[PDB]
Amino acid sequence: ELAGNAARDNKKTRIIPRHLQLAIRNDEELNKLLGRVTIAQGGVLPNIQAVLLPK
Amino acid sequence: ELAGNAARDNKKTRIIPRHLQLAIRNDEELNKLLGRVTIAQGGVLPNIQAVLLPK
Amino acid sequence: PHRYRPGTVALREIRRYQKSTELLIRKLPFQRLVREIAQDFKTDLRFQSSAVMALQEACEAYLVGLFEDTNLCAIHAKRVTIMPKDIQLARRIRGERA
Amino acid sequence: PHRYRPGTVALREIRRYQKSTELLIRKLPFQRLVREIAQDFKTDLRFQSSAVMALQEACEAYLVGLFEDTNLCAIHAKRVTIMPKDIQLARRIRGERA
Amino acid sequence: DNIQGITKPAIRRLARRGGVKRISGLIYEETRGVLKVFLENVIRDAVTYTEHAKRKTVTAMDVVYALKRQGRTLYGFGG
Amino acid sequence: KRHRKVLRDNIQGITKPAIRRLARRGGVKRISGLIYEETRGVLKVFLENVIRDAVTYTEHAKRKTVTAMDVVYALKRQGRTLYGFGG
DNA sequence: CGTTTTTTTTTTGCATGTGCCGGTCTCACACGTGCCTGGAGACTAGTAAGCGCTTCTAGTGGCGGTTAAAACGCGGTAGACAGCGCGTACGTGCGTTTAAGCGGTGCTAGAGCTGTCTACGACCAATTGAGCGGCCTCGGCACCGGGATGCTGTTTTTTTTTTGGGTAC
DNA sequence: CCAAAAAAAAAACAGCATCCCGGTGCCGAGGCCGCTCAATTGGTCGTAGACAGCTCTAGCACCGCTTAAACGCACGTACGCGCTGTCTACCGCGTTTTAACCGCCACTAGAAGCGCTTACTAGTCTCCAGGCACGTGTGAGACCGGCACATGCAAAAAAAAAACGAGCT
Repeated sequence: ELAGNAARDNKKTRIIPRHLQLAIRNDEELNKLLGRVTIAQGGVLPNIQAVLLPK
Repeated sequence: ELAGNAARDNKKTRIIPRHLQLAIRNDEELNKLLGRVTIAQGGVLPNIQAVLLPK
Repeated sequence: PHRYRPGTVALREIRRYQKSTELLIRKLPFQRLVREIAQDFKTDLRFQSSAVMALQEACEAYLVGLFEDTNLCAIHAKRVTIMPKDIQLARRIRGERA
Repeated sequence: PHRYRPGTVALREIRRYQKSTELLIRKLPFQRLVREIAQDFKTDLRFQSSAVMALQEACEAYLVGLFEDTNLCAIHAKRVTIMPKDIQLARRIRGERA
Repeated sequence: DNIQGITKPAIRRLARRGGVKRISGLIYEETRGVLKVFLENVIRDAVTYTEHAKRKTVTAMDVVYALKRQGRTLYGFGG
Repeated sequence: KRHRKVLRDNIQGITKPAIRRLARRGGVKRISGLIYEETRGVLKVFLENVIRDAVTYTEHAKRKTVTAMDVVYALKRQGRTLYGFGG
C-alpha cells in the first residue's frame, strides 16, 4: 500500500526495491520490525545532518 | 578452571558469581561467546580511563 | 580543616563499587516501580521475589553497561562530565532509539 | 575559471548518491577481493554471481550504516570531518569492537 | 509517582560502576526515562508469558524468556 | 587438482573515490585521509566473518560452489539478514 | 643585566584500604537417605541417506574496444586544534531527615499436581485442481538530447557597528 | 553631524548543473497454457489437554526497632565553553592514466536429479539405579577489630624558567 504510494509518488507503475525501502523506513513500525534486515538495492533515505548545511 | 583460579586469587575455597564473571571477560573468546549474556551478582572488571586518572 | 578535591572521592567510589557485586538500587523503591508499571498492562498481579530480583539484576546491569558507553561518548567530546546528549548518542548507535 | 567552495560539491554528491540505490564498489575488484578472501578458508571455490552480488549488497549497506553512525560521533566531538577515532567509537558501542 | 524511588544517589552508584567520575544533574532525569522504557519493554513481554500460562503471579521464568527475547539473556534464575 | 589463479592483494582495489561514495550516501560531508585504509581494515574483517560462515555452509552441503543461499544463512546468523537473494 | 614571579619538585603531614594477626557465629554448602521415573536393553520396522550414474546448468576465462573512473598535482579555502580566560555547575562533607531493612508473624490467593474424559489432530487412502515450469507479447522504463529553472559564487550596493573629532545639555 | 572602516550585507549579473520534457528502443513484466503433484476429503484411532478437585507453597500484610542511607545546604574548585589566532589538511578542478565493463566467445566443473540398496534410528515394552526431593551437620565465610604499613592526597616551602626595568647605538 505504502510501497505503491511511493511508486506513484515516484511516477512509476512498478514497485521496485527502492520503493520497499522508502515505505518501510518512513513508517516507524515497519522500520522497527525490519531493524536487523537489509533491503537489496534500497540505498538509504535522504538524511543530510543540518550542521553540514550552508552557514 | 578460569573461575576455580580466581577463587584461589581471592584466597576463596568456593566459586561465586563474581569469579565466573572475571574468568569469562579475561578470556577474549568466552567473553565474545557470552557477549549478549548478563550474569547475576557479577559486577564489572576494575577499569577507569586514562583521562579520568591523575596526571 | 581537611577537604578532598572535586573528583578524588568519585574515583574512590568508582574503585570501590566495581570491585563489589551487591545491588546498588534500594530493593523496596524498585519492587514498587516493578508493581507500578506492571499494573499498566494488567491489574491484580503478583511477583515471585526472585522475578523482582531478576528485573533489578537486568536493569542495574543494563544501566551499568549504558553508562560505560555514555562515558565513552563524553570522553570522545573532550569531556569527563557525562551529559544527556551522551546517553541520547550511545542509544542511537546501540539501535535502541532513532 | 569557475570554482565552488570546499564542501559545496560534497553536499551535491550526498544528495546525488543518497537518492540512488546502485552499488558504489566496482563489481570486479570486489569479486577478486571476495575470491582472494574465500581462498583463505579453502582454495578453488566457485561462486554463484548472485553470491558475490549478495555479499556486495551486504557490505556496501553495512558500511553506509557505519558512516551514518561514524558521522554522528564526529559531530558529537563538535567536528564535521569524520575520522578513525569515530569508526573505532561507532564499532565499540556497536560491540563489533572489543 | 514511584518512579523517583530510583534515587539520585542510586543512579550515582550505577554510573560509578559504569566508570563515571563527573555527572551532569540533567542525567538523573534522563536515566529514569531510559530505565522506565527498559522495564516497560521487559515487563510487558514478561506478563505476556504470564497471561499465556494464565497465572496471575509473574514468575522468574517469565522475566528470563522476556529478557532472552529482548537480547538480554539472564543466567541465574532458572535458565 | 590445480589451475590458473593463486590469490593476489585486491585490498587496494577499493578506490578512494569508492569509499568516498559510501560515506557520501552515509551522510558524510568531510573525510580524513587516515579514513580510507581504516575502512579497508573493517570491510576486510566483515567479509572474512561472513565468508567464513558461508564457506562453513558450503562444506556442510559438500559442494565446491558457494551459492547465494550459503551467504544468506550466514549473513542472517551474523544478525545482518538480507532480502533480495531468497531464503 | 640581576629584579619581580609562576611553578615544579620536596618534605610534610594525613587519611583510607589493605591486610594479618588475633577472635566469635550462623546458615548454606555438602552429603546422606529413600523412592520413583527416565535411561538401558533387545527386538522390529521402515525409510533416510549413502552410493553410483546421469543430466546439462552455470560458472570460468579469455578477447578487444570504448570511455568511463582511477590517478595525480596544484592552490587556497576553511576547518581542525591549541591556547587562554571567564563563569558556575558540579563535588565534598557534615548535619539533619527518612524510611529501608530485618526478623517476625498472620492469612490465604493462587501455583501446581492428579485422575478423568473426549475432542481434535495425526495418520492413511484416494482424488483432483492449485500453483508450478515453460512460453510469448508489448508497454513500462531505460536512454538520450534539449530547455527551463533552481542555485552558487563572484562581482557590486549599501549599511551597519568599533571609533572618532565637533556640540551644546 | 558626518566621518569612518570594516564588516556585513544585498542583489545583480553570470554561470553551472540537475530536472523534467518527448523521442526512441527492448526486455522483462504479465499472462496464458498445459501438467504434476500437493492440498483436500473422508474415515479411523489414539492421546493432548481440558476440567475438576485438592494440596500447601509462597506471596502479601503489617509492625516496631536499629541504623544505613537520603536529603539538604554550603563553600570554591575545577571544568565546561566560548572566542580567537594559526596553520595545513582536505576538497575542488583539471589533465593524465587506467582497466572496468561490454557482448561475446567456447569450455566443462559440478550442481542437481534419479534409482537402488541398506544400515541406521524410531518405536515398543520390560526392567532398575541414576538422579531427584528430602533432611541433617558443621566449617567456610561473614563479620570485627585493631595495629601496621603501604598507597595515594592535600598541603606548604624551595629551587628554576618569565616579566621588568634601565640604557647604548
